[PDB]
Amino acid sequence: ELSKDGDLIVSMRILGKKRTKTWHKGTLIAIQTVGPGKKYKVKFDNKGKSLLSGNHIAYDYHPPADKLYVGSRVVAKYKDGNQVWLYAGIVAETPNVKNKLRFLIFFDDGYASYVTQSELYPICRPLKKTWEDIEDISCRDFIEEYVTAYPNRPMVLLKSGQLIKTEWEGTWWKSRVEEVDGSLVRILFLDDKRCEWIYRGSTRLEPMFSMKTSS
Amino acid sequence: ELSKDGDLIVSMRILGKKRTKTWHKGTLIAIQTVGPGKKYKVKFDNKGKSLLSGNHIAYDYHPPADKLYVGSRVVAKYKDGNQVWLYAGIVAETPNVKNKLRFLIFFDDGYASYVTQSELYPICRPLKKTWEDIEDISCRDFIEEYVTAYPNRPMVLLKSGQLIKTEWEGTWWKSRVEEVDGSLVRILFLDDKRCEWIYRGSTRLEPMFSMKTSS
Ligand SMILES: CN1C[C@H](Nc2nc3cc[nH]c3c(=O)n2C)C[C@H](c2ccc(OCc3ccccc3)cc2)C1
Ligand SMILES: CN1C[C@H](Nc2nc3cc[nH]c3c(=O)n2C)C[C@H](c2ccc(OCc3ccccc3)cc2)C1
Repeated sequence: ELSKDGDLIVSMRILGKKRTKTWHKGTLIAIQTVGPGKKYKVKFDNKGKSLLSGNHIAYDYHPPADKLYVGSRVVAKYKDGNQVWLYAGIVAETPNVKNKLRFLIFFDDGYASYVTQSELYPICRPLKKTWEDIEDISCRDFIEEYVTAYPNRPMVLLKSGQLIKTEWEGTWWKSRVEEVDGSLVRILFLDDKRCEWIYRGSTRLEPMFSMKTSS
Repeated sequence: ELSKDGDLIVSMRILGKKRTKTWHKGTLIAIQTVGPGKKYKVKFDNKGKSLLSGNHIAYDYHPPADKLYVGSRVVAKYKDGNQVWLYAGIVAETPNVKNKLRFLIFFDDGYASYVTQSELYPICRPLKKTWEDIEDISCRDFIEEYVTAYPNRPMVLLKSGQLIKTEWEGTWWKSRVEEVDGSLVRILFLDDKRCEWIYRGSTRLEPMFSMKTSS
């Protein structure tokens, strides 16, 4: 019965992670010391309840930009064009001139986007190695390499109109570069017209795959 | 050790459910008896492998319409911005005049959409009570009630431009009916301009939340 743990305190507003892997607002209604660490009981605003580890709760405020760094464990807004969801990720880039003063987020499922400071929430008790709670092993391993090598970031230069092969579902596909935005490129898959924003250091882009397998 | 279980045959193309709850093409590489039933080993096209229950694999073909019914357990195409994913659900409506010859799908996460016959795949070994493998209990219970009562479906009649309260994250929001499509309405949330398709029998729509209470 930990009524408090640092600035965590029962009755506070909080975000908690659900089994959809999206994050939702609620109230912290209990803290319990249990075996090695602590667990946080959240009552979500839709009345659901969950007992969560400290890396599965986030503060209901936007961190000051000067408290974030490459590797920071965050919850960020994800937008499909009509709906908005909150999903966990890693800060891959902080605001700078070339990225038009945005944060690049690497989400736990492998997606990447640029967001603003007002679209982020800090996870309360992230693991010492921030990537170690990423479920997708290929994503986890990529983040570990990326944060460890930062700022050494191999990327490929692409231009609008350029024709390249892009990976999807374990095979290569004919694709076209539609647009470049900072460290991201918008790829059109020519066969079925899906579009995707992809990190320019991703080995899903054949030139990066190659530039990295160049022997 | 089996090479065949009915028309599940080692080497066949298949869809398998991953931990993202999306479904992905692969090959059936093994059939194993483990404990009381069978498991199906799938090698995904990206070379990952999973040992899956029969309700977590689907055939890689579109079922004949008129072999689908209300309650059928299916995998359906979902549009996520400019991306397309496969996700499990239940058939809520079969093609008719009112729905412009489409299938209404109630997805396992509570979303609903109309799809065509070429956007569906049949799950290989669904449970006889097909909803019983839905993880979200509120969703599971809704589907059980819906299928049991079908065709008797309380729904509210809405028209484009109508202003109503719609529930989201446990509170009620000023919203507007933008469009009616069969048993779905497209709701604009006026505060933040999110848009969402919602079933006209959902108690997230204030008028339905009251029609139900009135009964
Ligand atoms: C960050 N990811 C992004 C993902 N998109 C995406 N990922 C990748 C990866 C490589 N490429 C791409 C790509 O192109 N995209 C477009 C959608 C994903 C998501 C997950 C659950 C959910 O659940 C919604 C929900 C439903 C019911 C109740 C609560 C929540 C909604 C969205 C979040
Ligand atoms: C069917 N549901 C629909 C859901 N949308 C949605 N649901 C609800 C529920 C009430 N309302 C709404 C609403 O408005 N929406 C818009 C997105 C959800 C999804 C899940 C995972 C995923 O993962 C993508 C992925 C990423 C990396 C690797 C593999 C896969 C992509 C999409 C699927």
